[PDB]
Amino acid sequence: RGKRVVVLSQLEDTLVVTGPYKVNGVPIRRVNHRYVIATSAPKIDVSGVSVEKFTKAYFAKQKRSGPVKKDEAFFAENAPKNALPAERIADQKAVDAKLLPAIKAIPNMKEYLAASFALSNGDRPHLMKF
Amino acid sequence: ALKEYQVVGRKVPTEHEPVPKLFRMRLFAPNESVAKSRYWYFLKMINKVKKATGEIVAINEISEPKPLKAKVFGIWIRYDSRSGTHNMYKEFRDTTRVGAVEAMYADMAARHRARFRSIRILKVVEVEKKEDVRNYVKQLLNPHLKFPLPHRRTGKKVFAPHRPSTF
Amino acid sequence: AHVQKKNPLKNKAVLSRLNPYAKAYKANVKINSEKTPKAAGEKFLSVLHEN
Amino acid sequence: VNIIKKRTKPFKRHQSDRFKRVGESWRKPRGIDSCVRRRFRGTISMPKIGYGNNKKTRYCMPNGLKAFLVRNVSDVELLLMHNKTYAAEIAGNVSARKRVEIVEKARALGVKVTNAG
Amino acid sequence: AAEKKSARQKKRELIAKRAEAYEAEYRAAEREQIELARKARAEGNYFVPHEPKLIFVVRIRGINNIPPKARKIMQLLRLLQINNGIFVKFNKAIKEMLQVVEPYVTYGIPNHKTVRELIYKRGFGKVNKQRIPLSDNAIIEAALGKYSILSVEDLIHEIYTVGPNFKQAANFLWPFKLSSPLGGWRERKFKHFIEGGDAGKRDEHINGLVQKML
Amino acid sequence: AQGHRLYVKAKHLSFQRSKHVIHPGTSIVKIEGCDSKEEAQFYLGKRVCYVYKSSKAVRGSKIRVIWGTIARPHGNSGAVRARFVHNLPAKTFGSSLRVMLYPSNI
Amino acid sequence: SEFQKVVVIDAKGHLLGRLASVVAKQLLGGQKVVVVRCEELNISGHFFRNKLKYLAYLRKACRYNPSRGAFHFRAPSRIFQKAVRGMLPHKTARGQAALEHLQAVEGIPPPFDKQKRVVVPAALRVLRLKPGRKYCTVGRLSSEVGWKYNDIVAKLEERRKVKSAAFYQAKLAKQKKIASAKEASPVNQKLSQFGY
RNA sequence: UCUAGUGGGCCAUUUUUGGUAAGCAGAACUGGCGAUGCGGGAUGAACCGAACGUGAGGUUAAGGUGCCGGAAUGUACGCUCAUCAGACACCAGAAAAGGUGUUAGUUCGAACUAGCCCUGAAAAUGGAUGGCGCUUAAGCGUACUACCCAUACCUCACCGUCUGGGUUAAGAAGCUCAGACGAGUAGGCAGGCGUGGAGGUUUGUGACGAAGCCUUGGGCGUGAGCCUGGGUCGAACAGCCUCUAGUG
RNA sequence: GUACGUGAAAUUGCUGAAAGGGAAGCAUUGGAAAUCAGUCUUACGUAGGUCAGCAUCAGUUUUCGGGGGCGGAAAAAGAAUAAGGGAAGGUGGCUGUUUAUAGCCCUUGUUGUAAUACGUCCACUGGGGACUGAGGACUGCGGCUUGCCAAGGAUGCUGACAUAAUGGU
Repeated sequence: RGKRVVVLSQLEDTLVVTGPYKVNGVPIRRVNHRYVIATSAPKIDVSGVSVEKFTKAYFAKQKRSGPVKKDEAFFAENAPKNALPAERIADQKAVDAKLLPAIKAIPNMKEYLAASFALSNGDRPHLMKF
Repeated sequence: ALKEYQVVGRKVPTEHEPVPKLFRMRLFAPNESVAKSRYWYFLKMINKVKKATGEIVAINEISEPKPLKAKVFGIWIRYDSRSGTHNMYKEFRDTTRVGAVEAMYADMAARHRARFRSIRILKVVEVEKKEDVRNYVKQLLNPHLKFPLPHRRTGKKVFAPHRPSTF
Repeated sequence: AHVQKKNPLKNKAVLSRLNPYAKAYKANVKINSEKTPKAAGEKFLSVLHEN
Repeated sequence: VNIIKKRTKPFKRHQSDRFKRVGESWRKPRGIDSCVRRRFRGTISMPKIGYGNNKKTRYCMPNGLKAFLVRNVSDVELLLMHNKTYAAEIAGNVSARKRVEIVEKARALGVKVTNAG
Repeated sequence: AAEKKSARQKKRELIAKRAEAYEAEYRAAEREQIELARKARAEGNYFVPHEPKLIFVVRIRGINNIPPKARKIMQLLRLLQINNGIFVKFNKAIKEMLQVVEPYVTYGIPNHKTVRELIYKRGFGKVNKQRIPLSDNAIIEAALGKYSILSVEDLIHEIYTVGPNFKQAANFLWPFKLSSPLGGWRERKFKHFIEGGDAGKRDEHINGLVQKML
Repeated sequence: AQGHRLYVKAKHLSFQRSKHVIHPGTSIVKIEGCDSKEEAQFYLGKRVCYVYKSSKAVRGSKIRVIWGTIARPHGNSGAVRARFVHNLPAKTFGSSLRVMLYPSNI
Repeated sequence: SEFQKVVVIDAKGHLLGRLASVVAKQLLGGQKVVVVRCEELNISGHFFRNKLKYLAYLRKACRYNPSRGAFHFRAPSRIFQKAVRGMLPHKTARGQAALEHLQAVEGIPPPFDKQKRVVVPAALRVLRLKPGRKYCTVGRLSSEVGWKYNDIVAKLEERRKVKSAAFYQAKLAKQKKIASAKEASPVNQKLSQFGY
């Protein structure tokens, strides 16, 4: 929450989105369109990045179909160190390579994506535009 | 929000009156229904016509020909009070006959506690000559008119941080 | 039969069911459109602007 | 269809809280000046037929079954074809020997027992 | 199989063409009144428009403290409940009925939109003394088909134009059960419409009120 | 420490009520900076919550939350009507609520 | 518009009832309110009329144990709290909690003379009375009905005002320097397209 | 056709009689209260609005939106300053006549004429526009918007009642579909719950604990009630169909 | 244990818990604390507990926005531009006068099939929020192109927790 991210593609219901992992450390995730405030910031070129492989099956979790779960070893499992496929890491690095040059070219946007949105005293979101 | 209506009507023809006379009235009313009611009210007191034995032959809504021009209106009225023995002439300066009547109704209710039912408008005339003009209306007609802005109390904005300038 | 009442004004399928004419009805048609022949008699205007 | 209760609190008799001779069991107020009978605002409500529950979910336990009282094994076998409609409820006067026998009878039938433990 | 669909396909178009004819009649009548008024203005004479034959009455008062005569008349009008609406064929007999119950009801001249949306959104038929909604043309045909009223549009035409079978059409229509007006009434509801209230005759102003209740 | 607060501060004023009869099912909420019903239209459908603190640890948490949604504006001064999954306790009159920015449409 | 944790209100130039109505509503809203300079409050109407009103209030007392009857507080801050109390549901637990959230004081005591003091334009006399209308001051009304600390409140007030004036000159000297250094930075005119 | 209760009424609108007058006595017409909750008039049997099955949403009535109190310290134009102002119908009370008070009018400066204010106006526990308070109002007169909310209206779910339509493939005493409707004292009728005893019945329960009793356990029913876990206890008791009564 | 079967209530003492500023009791709604059942775990990719989020719809409703038809004095105005008339609350000029070194008022023509406002209508359309999901194979009335469909009442895609989490006392 509060992170600034770059929309890659619009999935069936949500948006496949990632703030460049080398900028703010937000990996490629689906985010429901009702939980985002779209900004009026200058657009980032996402035409050169492949978005066909980001599907519901790609982001799908492993099927469980049983009530047994939870363990300290279970939490020691998953994690970025384990679980996280090398292909997922490669895809994150590839989209980073295709996205960074645009935010490097347009000024102040790299660090804008690094920052975190927050409300301050006297701020009224209905009057404010993003 | 009153409106000026030209109401023309006549009683229905009979064997005694094959060709009845058409009578027209200019009267101010919020809508056409009240305008027809007041027309029958005035025609009933004068000239032996019910609503039943008469009919409204024409209804028209009159707008101000010059609504952007300041004018002086002299209004003669019949005022009915607790004593009810009164005629008045008042003058109101504004851009339309409808507004002058509205300002008359507010002023008459404020100063004499007279209601819409109690007041009947004898005639509304535009006074064109300055000499023909009420002292207050004349001294508004002063060519060199100038005066300071009167007090006007200037979202919720409670708990102001600074004392107001009010000047 | 008819377990739920559907408003034809809001349900275009129910409106299609009841009225097989809403398909071709053509609400907006330009009628007055050739000279706009202003029709007000001089005697009418004088009585209107009388008193 | 899940079970919905129009009302969950009991209809307690008026003034049963103040007098011990007056019990909680609901009695209709016949008094000429009774505030509760006249339905003054703030007084206790009275039982009405509008409070009745859905005919499909009436007499149903939260699990959807109806607790059918059971006193012997033959009473259990009456629920042979209605093990998804009724649940066996062993009576309080049944001894421990038949209580065990009814429990194994009901578990064989697949009939749930409300007071098995 | 296809014999039924073909025969009803024919029947449905008969409904369509009559609906087209009715709409053309509405447009022609509206144009004729406009042109006749324009001719009167141009020539300086006065054209008295046709007085309304159709009246819509809404019961604005509740069911308490009513004299027996007014209570009888409103029962004859089928205005049993507050905010109940009925279509009335206006004549001398009806005029003096509405005169008596004027403190308790309001009425005026309905327009085409008012009649159309009343019958579409609040349209219920009296089928075997039961309030059956008008969700199919079979319901209207099964009751008013002896008078060649086969469709909702036929019923609307009969009501709006006061046809020869207006009594049967009006009695077929259940008394409209209107909601409370969105936006409210005037400040005082039980004065006459002339003196700032909302009771009594209000002429064309019944249409805005009905659209508040629809 | 001013890098947070993705919500808007609001206060629970009272239940929805007549002069003498209260309706605890729906509440009256004053959102700060919301001064008219036109402004309340933006906050319609937002997710409002009451956050309070308890001694007992439910799932290892000292903080427990009652959620709700802004339903409609109330009056002319920007107050809104709010419906909660659990009716807010009457002791919260004057307490604070968090109005998130989601479900967002801006 | 926005609620602060504690709001300090300067009661100078304010009307008793209008300010009490605003304060009572804020207290019920869960906001902590401090009202200073209650002796500078105003009551619309000339002094003798308001003097008669308070003297009529003074008469209210039990025939048995006047020590049970209404207690008539002669201090301007206690007159203000009386108005707020009558505008609150103080017999109710909610109303009591609101009352302890109000601190009304004469003058500006040291916990509050170093804090910002807001005003309520809905209750300011200059905005709320027609010019030429007579009004009275609560402090004078208090002093001639029994309040006996009008002089000491005044004398302490000029000392506070003298110290406040010294503080202002020191702050204004700082603001003069920061303002002069403001336009020296070229960025001040660079960010002119942003409205700052 | 048979029968119950009733045969003390009361209030209001309007008309009206007796009366010095009366919260007085007497009638006429209607509406009410009695027998009736709810919204409102602070409070009240008849005033205003609206008449009531259990609920959800929406919208209104009367009345209100400074704070208590849900809702504009809204809009427009004036009037009023009151040395104990005024503030909403019923209603909880004041008149003639004046007042260098003031604001507007009428007719020949003079008189009148009106609206508000003051005077006339005057009691006994301390206290009442409901209170706080309110003065370009939060007072009064008029106009116009927005808003608040009743058990009323609208849509919907459910309960019951009544009514109508089906059902020889469905304890037909059953199943199914639809619509309208729902206040109630005195009183009438109907279907149910509970108690003691009798006939039949259930391969009925019981000293491995019947009946009874206690219970911050659970469950069912709109309800009368019913079942159950645990504790105590020690000899009998129950379901169903009918019979009966010293039956709540 | 004879003050003797069972041993109720009133009422009483002890213990634990809780509450309390001139009564108490009650009703409604939720909090807190204690207490507790159901459900689940399975059964056969399939279906399945509790609670949420979103999408696509249906019913009901509220709140904003755009486009168009039509009506009136076929708005009144006004702007721009040609005649004539009058003047001031008299401008330049010289208290008095008639557009000049400011202008205004009235009438007519024109631009014009002017625009807007208001009224009314669209079986024209774009949003946002709220409540509800009754029914349970098939039939019916319709639209589309036989399949499809928003058309005789909610399904789809998921996640968290499987918990005192929901729910009850």
